[PDB]
Amino acid sequence: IVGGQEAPRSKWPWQVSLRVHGPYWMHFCGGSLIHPQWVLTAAHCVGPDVKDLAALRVQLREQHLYYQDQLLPVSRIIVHPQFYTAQIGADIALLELEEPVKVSSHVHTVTLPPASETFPPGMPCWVTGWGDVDNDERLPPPFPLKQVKVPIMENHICDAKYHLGAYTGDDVRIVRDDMLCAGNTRRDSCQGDSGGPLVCKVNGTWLQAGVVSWGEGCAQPNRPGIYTRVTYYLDWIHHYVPK
Amino acid sequence: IVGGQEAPRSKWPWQVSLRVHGPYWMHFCGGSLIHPQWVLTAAHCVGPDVKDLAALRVQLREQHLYYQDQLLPVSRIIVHPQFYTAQIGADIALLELEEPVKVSSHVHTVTLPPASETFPPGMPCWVTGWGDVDNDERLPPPFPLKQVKVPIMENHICDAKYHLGAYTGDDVRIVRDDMLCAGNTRRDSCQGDSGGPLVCKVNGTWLQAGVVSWGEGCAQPNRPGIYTRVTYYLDWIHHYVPK
Amino acid sequence: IVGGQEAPRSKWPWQVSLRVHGPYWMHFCGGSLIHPQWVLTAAHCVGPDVKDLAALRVQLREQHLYYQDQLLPVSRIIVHPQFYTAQIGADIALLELEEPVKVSSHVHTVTLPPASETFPPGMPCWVTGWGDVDNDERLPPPFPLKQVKVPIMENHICDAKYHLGAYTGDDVRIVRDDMLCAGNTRRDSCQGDSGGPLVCKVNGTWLQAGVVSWGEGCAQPNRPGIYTRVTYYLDWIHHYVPK
Amino acid sequence: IVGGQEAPRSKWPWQVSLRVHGPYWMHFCGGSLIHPQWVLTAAHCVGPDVKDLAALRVQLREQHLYYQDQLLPVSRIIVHPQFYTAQIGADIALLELEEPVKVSSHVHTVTLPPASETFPPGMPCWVTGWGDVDNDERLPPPFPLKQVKVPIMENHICDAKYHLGAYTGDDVRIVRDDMLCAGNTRRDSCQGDSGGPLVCKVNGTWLQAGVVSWGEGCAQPNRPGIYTRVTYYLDWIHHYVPK
Ligand SMILES: CC(C)(O)[C@@]1(C(=O)Nc2cccc(C(=O)N3CCC(c4cccc(CN)c4)CC3)c2)OC(C)(C)[C@@](O)(C(=O)Nc2cccc(C(=O)N3CCC(c4cccc(CN)c4)CC3)c2)O1
Ligand SMILES: CC(C)(O)[C@@]1(C(=O)Nc2cccc(C(=O)N3CCC(c4cccc(CN)c4)CC3)c2)OC(C)(C)[C@@](O)(C(=O)Nc2cccc(C(=O)N3CCC(c4cccc(CN)c4)CC3)c2)O1
Ligand SMILES: [Cl-]
Ligand SMILES: [Cl-]
Repeated sequence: IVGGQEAPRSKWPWQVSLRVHGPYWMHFCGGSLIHPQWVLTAAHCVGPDVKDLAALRVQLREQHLYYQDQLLPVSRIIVHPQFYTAQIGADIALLELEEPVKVSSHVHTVTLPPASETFPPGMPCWVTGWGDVDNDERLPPPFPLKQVKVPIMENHICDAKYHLGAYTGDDVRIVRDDMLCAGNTRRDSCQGDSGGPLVCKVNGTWLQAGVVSWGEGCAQPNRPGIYTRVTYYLDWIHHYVPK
Repeated sequence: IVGGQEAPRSKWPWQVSLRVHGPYWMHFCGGSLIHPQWVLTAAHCVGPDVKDLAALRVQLREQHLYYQDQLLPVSRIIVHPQFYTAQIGADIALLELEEPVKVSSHVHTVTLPPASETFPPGMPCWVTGWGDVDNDERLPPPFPLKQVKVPIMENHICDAKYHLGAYTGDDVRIVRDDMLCAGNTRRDSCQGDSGGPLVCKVNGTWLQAGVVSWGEGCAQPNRPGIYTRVTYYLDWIHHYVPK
Repeated sequence: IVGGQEAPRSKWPWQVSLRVHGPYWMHFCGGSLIHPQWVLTAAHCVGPDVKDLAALRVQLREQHLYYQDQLLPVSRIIVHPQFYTAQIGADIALLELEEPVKVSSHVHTVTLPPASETFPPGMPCWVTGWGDVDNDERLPPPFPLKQVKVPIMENHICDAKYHLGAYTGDDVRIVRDDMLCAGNTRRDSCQGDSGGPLVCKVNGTWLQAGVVSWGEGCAQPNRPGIYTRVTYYLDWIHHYVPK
Repeated sequence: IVGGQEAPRSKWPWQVSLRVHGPYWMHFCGGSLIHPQWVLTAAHCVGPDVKDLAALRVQLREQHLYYQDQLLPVSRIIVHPQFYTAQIGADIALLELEEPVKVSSHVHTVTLPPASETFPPGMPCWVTGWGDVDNDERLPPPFPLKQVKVPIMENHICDAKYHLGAYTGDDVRIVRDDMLCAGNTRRDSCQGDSGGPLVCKVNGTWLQAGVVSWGEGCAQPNRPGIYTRVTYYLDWIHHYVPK
């Protein structure tokens, strides 16, 4: 997370950390808990190639990475079948836990939006995670969960920005309809934040609008962050995840 | 180039090296001289973001990079306007030299195929360059130009191989129709060979079939190298380059 | 620490971590609290070149680096004046805290030996720190304090081992008389343990025998770790530190 | 070499490159030819630990590293028996070739000084090699041999400079009598230049005064380069190398 600050303990009870086996169980992506047995993340974190399940774990909300880990094994990885790269789109995946978790005030699921929600500019939206704090800069120990308020920008405005300083033809769409754009040069998600949730308050309820997917660098001029638009993928998600 | 060897000095008289200005004029990409004033290369070498022409030069065939440099400036870069990333396609660009090259036996143009030209499966083609000799292993000094023989493979077969050990649905196309596959787990192009030519000898003549574009690593199982198909872009090429 | 394990929270109440200012207060060296206002460490951690005191702090015993930091400033660095490199010797320094530490059971001073104290060969001593767990392998998050039991070895034997597989003439001393050796190919201190304490329990009391100083790598054959011998520097220590 | 420029082909016919086996025969140190079967270098290039002979080769004068290598195997490495680190001193070693080389105008030996020569300030001295061109900056391809004129400074002046900004006591000698100092903030040898020759013209004859040994960084304020003083080691050298 670039900009913003350390998140309070009481906030974002759905944030998860995905971990890959190595010298230690290292954080490589974010995720959100959307049901006690299911985590929603980005496909590019875990695909498109099939990886070994035993080498992946999940860690539910922690204020500080690594310090009191209790890692959770994963029984299935389901990746959107249209997924190949983040720029093509469909950058969405689900992890099913081997056991359901116990919800509580500090750990519980985020609500998905109804299909009709478009999340227009000036909706209040936050993004969270343990990723880099600027291009090339790692989050320092002790690795606090960070959060930042990001302005949503309409898709046609963001597509046109991505064409400024580019060779790509104006009628060749870079930002697609399954995508959502947010952030500016002071406030963006970054590497290590991928797979995490963009959430917006709507009628006093938190809704996950987006999944951190890609961008051109972090907080660069004319390059807002691009998120996978969850409304677009609800049917796919409900093929696997109960209501 | 993976699994190849050093080229004879008489061969590949069309091969070029693109150089970016820093502490030295460093090779980043290959290209092919297709007309006295024109170089064919991959769009991803020089886009999609617009770059400064002063920071770019071209070097014609050299047995060993850096030794006997005579660097040529570029008057124009033309990136295909449908290009945004290699995996979406239109990974093709033209550089216009500021001056015609005086052609000779050591330095001359390669022939573009006719629109009708089908390079049948199994046909022996060759790819050349100064790229990595394996995954994350740089070409050692003195940077000899390497060459390797790679069989062409039908798109259908190549697409299907990219689906093996992947989550992408089998109906969802990875290798697109403006692309061509060639290579295997012993013989491939690699990073720094990008933009370089895939050439086949057809009816005793050398034709350029491909431009090194991308792949999943170099020489991995079921992940042949992927080339921009030059026949697909002949009319765009000839819109700028004299016939 | 190579070949060791995580220390119990009750143990090593004198261990300290020195921190240098950058994007975070990063651990670079260990030390030992020998008096309420004084830390013993290795000169090579803070010299021979003069450094800025504002850029330096001290952290008292912590189970996991970075988590619960309460960083203490330093009023003075005193590097032994005969020090230039570790292999020549006098690798010993004092830091004077700006304030006395309020001592407790969790945080208290270690005892310096008497001048007469010979730590006989084979005696079991312990070394502690947050350094590398092998050659060029960092301590993984969450950075637990490690401990390891290392037998003391006579200088004559240690010197002779350093001569094996070396060109240095056998009459030319490598391990000097202000130094002490301990450790073997399974059990050693490593980079980032520097300045930390080698302690032995003698007649039921913990005495500091050594300061982690240098070695040829960590846990290599015939290259035991080398420590500054604290008895050699007692009078220099007591010239500054209250008895 | 920091400062100065590319050496002319006709100059420094005694310069050698030492090479270590890896992905390619990589340059790690300089040397000088002092007899057709003997090369003089620094001990820290090849010691103090015994290395495998088969993994070391020598390359006689080349204008450009790597381009026309003809590597020469080594039958013995003789390191000064007092050697342990460069700061202690005796940083001098000899390599005996398996065959004698053929001398010529482009390749021949350098003359050693008579024991009486002290090389006082304002002697004209040059140092040469293929090392870094500033702190942390590699010599760029094509790797030309560089040379730089360096001012000699008297030993007591250089020792006092090395004490400025240091904790080391004024009467503790850093620069020793077997050492020689040369260079300033514009003109110095650097990493990769070690083992190479400092030569000075005296009565129209080139004499090797020094062997590039160590320094505090390269071209840093108050830290001239330190060379092993060859006059001091003539007897040792003549135990092995004929007149
Ligand atoms: C891996 C890389 C470098 O290729 C990258 C990529 O990172 N590109 C890219 C595209 C767009 C933006 C950004 C970017 O700047 N960042 C940094 C910030 C990141 C970010 C992260 C989170 C949030 C936000 C929002 N602020 C941003 C996103 C990535 C980066 O490029 C792509 C855009 C094409 C891509 O997404 C991607 O899909 N890469 C990819 C796809 C498929 C394969 C490979 C792959 O394995 N390759 C590439 C091809 C190589 C190769 C080269 C020549 C010849 C051959 C012959 N076989 C092979 C071998 C290695 C790589 O990844
Ligand atoms: C390797 C290093 C970093 O320790 C270095 C060193 O480089 N120091 C040094 C000292 C003085 C100047 C410079 C310097 O700035 N440079 C860069 C420029 C170079 C240069 C090169 C050519 C020409 C010129 C002239 N312009 C300069 C010279 C080195 C550097 O430090 C020394 C001065 C002590 C030394 O010369 C040296 O002898 N090093 C050394 C000696 C013996 C062993 C080891 C060694 O293997 N170590 C160090 C100790 C480590 C360790 C740490 C804690 C605990 C344990 C427990 N067993 C082990 C393990 C790894 C290292 O090398
Ligand atoms: Cl086909
Ligand atoms: Cl002893």
